[PDB]
Amino acid sequence: VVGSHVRHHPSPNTYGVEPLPQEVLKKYIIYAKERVHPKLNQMDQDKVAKMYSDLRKESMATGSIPITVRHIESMIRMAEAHARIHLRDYVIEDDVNMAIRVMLESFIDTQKFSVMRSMRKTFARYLSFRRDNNELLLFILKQLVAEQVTYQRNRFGAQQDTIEVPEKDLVDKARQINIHNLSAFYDSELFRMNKFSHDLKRKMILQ
Amino acid sequence: TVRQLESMIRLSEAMARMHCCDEVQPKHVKEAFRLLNKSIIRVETFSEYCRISNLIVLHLRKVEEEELKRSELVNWYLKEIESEIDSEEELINKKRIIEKVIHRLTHYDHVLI
Amino acid sequence: VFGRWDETKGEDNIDFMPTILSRFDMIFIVKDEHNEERDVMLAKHVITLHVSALTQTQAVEGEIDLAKLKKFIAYCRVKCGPRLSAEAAEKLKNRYIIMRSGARQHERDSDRRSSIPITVRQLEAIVRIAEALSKMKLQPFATEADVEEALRLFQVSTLDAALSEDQEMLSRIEKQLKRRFAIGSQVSEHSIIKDFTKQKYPEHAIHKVLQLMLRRGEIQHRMQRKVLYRLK
Repeated sequence: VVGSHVRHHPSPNTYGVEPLPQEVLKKYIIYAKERVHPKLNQMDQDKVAKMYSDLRKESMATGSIPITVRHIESMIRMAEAHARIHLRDYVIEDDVNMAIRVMLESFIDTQKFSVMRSMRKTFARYLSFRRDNNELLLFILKQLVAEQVTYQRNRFGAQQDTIEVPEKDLVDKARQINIHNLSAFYDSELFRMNKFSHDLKRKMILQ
Repeated sequence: TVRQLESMIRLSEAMARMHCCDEVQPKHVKEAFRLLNKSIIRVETFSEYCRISNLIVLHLRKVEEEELKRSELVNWYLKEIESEIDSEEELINKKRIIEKVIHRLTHYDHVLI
Repeated sequence: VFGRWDETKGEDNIDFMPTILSRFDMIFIVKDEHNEERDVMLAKHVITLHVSALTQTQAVEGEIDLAKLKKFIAYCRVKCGPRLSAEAAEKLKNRYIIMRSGARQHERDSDRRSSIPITVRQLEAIVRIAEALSKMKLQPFATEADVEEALRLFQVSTLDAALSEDQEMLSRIEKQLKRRFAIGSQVSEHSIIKDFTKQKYPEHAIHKVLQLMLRRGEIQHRMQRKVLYRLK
């Protein structure tokens, strides 16, 4: 915000390589709308049916806001949208998986705390399509840091100058998510972006 | 919110205009920050009860998620406080206070079952 | 009223007064019958429809075109209108008397005013449905088969809506569970299942009651999904 204010006086942060210019984006949108019509001749009905049945069963097991047919249709629409992005005349498994992930995220985000947590724990398989393990580890580390900061603020009455967390808890949670290596996460750019440091002398993570 | 940040920038610019300086220096920012802090007024109703309740909730939720009874909770809290209480009178007073607070939380506030 | 139907509550799920409900000839109730095998059929049917919408638009088995059906309906409505016969009238009289007596007996036994009453308007509705069925065949007089079909439809819709043994048995299970449970006590699901199977009640009813209680929020899970505890 301050940079934007300073730049506009009267007198590259994302992982993407290069954003497209606005005119090229407009031309791409026009061309995709005009000349792309994806077809669903290669859909896999069995997987969708099994996923819908499992979703309905577990939603009723939780007992709040069951899923319906409508979402599936929306999923199909999203799939076609993805097929329009790549100019594919036929929809493939990648678009279907992306639409499934988006629909499941949207459905889960609307539930209350306990139900949302249970659904997120249960459906980790579908929500992890084309995701980054570094992002998940960062989320775990953020949760641990937030818990530690909350405890410190509640007990001491004020924040401390440094935040530390043992590596063993993160390793155990990664094992729970079936991750056994964290060297790449330490060497990842996300680790440095959030100003985290790893100390092997004490086997700790400091922020 | 960020609107407060924009207001701080505007107040710094206003102070710079008032002092006729051609650039914004940290004095103006400090003055704007002080004025914005003095604008905000805290609500008067109690903090100790909230802190104790938050600590109890955090401990119970951590226990539930990682893998006790009321007596176990009280014993754990006293064990954690051990380094903070020097006399038996203060210890028993705090024990009675936490017992009453736990009873209120379980029965009155319905926070704990 | 609550957003989703509650089978055990029976009545009070309809906010409309009985006066406006008496005007309607038939009332249908649809519920989300959750079957594992049924959902796969629906999903496959939807996907097949979406796929085949692009290529072919043809009648499945002798289905009439929309324009042809419209013109045929208009022609039938304009052309002729039938009326009832004596034997069908006597049969409908007997059936209506029996239905009204049964409804009165049910209201007296249940000790609660039914939100869907039965009156002369229902008899006129049955007459009208029989007349429509006769009109569908352009016959000048209705037959007993049309009256039987109209009575079957009126039963399946209205009597099912109003009388809404399965539900009474579910209510019995609900009352028994409420009496057995206590506030703050924990119960294992296996114990409930064993206790109600020793009473020879179906397991599906118990599971449905448990799901409804979970929806209401009375029952919560303490340790994974094995042991439940009662809340309010």
